[PDB]
Amino acid sequence: TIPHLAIDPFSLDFFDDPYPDQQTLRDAGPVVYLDKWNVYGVARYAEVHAVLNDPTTFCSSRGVGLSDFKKEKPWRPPSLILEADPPAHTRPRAVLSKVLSPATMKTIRDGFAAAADAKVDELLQRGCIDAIADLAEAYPLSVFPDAMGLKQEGREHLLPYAGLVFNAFGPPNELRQTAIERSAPHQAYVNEQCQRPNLAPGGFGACIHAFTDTGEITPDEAPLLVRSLLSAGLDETVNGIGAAVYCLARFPGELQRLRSDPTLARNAFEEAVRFESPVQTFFRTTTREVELGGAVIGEGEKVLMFLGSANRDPRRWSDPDLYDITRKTSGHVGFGSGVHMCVGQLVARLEGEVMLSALARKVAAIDIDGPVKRRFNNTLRGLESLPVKLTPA
Ligand code: HEM
Ligand SMILES: CSc1ccc(C(=O)O)cc1
Ligand SMILES: [Cl-]
Repeated sequence: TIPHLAIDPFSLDFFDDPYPDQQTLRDAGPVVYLDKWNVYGVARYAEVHAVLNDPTTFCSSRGVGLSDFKKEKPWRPPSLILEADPPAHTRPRAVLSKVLSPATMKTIRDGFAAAADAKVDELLQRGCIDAIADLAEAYPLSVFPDAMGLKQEGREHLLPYAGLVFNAFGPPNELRQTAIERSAPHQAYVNEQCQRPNLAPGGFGACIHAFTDTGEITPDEAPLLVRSLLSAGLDETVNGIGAAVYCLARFPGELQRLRSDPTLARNAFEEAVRFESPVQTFFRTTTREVELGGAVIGEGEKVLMFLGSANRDPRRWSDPDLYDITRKTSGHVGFGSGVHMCVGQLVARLEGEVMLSALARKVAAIDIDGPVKRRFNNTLRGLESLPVKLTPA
């Protein structure tokens, strides 16, 4: 009853253009079996949403990559939040929710927005830029390590460690093995920065440690929780901002609408998260035999959720291949859904909003004027190079 497909969603050919294969995966059935890796897959919005919101059947504590922690050893100690189920997940989730809370956003908004305005004005002096290296990457690196409270020494390990984290969710292909091999220097840097003396008071990392006083986490738990904020948040946000810029260049009508009403900046970024879905795919592991979309899945089976395909399912979205900055985006699964739904979403939205606001107020045109290159990652979708010419307003 379940169709078997030979599509490899972790192949360079798939990364290069996944959308025709995503339709094949959606139209083959609500549940497919991927013979290449011996996993189940769901590519439609309805089943992806259902799996995310059924954590007792589709668990995370056996890993959210291909590897099953009950069968293989994790490449690093399991995350206390991402790779945990309720109730172990609850108190670490609560600490990060408070650390990255609405009230926290008030303390960082002025500095984050000033840095975005200054970056755009700097780039307009140059004219022709790489919107990845010089904008999508440069801006988060100028605000988030400071907000974390990291020291200056060693920040060159931050992007390599993030790329490693997301490649390691993948299958044991060249991308994953190349990343894990000789990764000890990146791991050693990150683990050291998670210790309380190395985090600036008032930063995100020091605030996590401050919660050990409360009984929500123990002091021996706090370093691993800090590690989550050195694992997630960087590459996805970079990829999201780069996709937004790409969309505003490829859809010039939408840049003109954003210029006319800069208060659309926050929804313009949300639509880019849907359109690009920086986190493309995530796994769950079944804890029991379960019926999903009329198909029966055994216990202990890996289930691949295609978040990017779910966000482009024409069963759920009108003109899903169109970038539309006034789209009602509520319900997209680019940040997940349910108990694990991105705890850092307010930080991500703040960075993207203030960058798109700066562009909206200062830029009249964005023209691609050089070869565009893709960045390849087992889990993340995003661009490597995006040469554009910025015309001032
Ligand atoms: C556009 C940017 C981002 C995207 C697309 C994204 C995507 C996601 C998704 C899909 C999940 C759900 C994982 C699951 O259900 O297994 C998640 C969770 C998470 N994200 Fe984000 N994220 C982004 C930004 C951030 C930022 C800025 C931070 C930190 C400041 C962050 C930290 C986390 C953490 C710690 C979790 C685990 C939450 C939990 O398990 O309860 N992410 N993210
Ligand atoms: C959903 S991407 C991601 C989220 C959390 C962590 C972590 O907790 O280290 C790593 C990756
Ligand atoms: Cl590590």
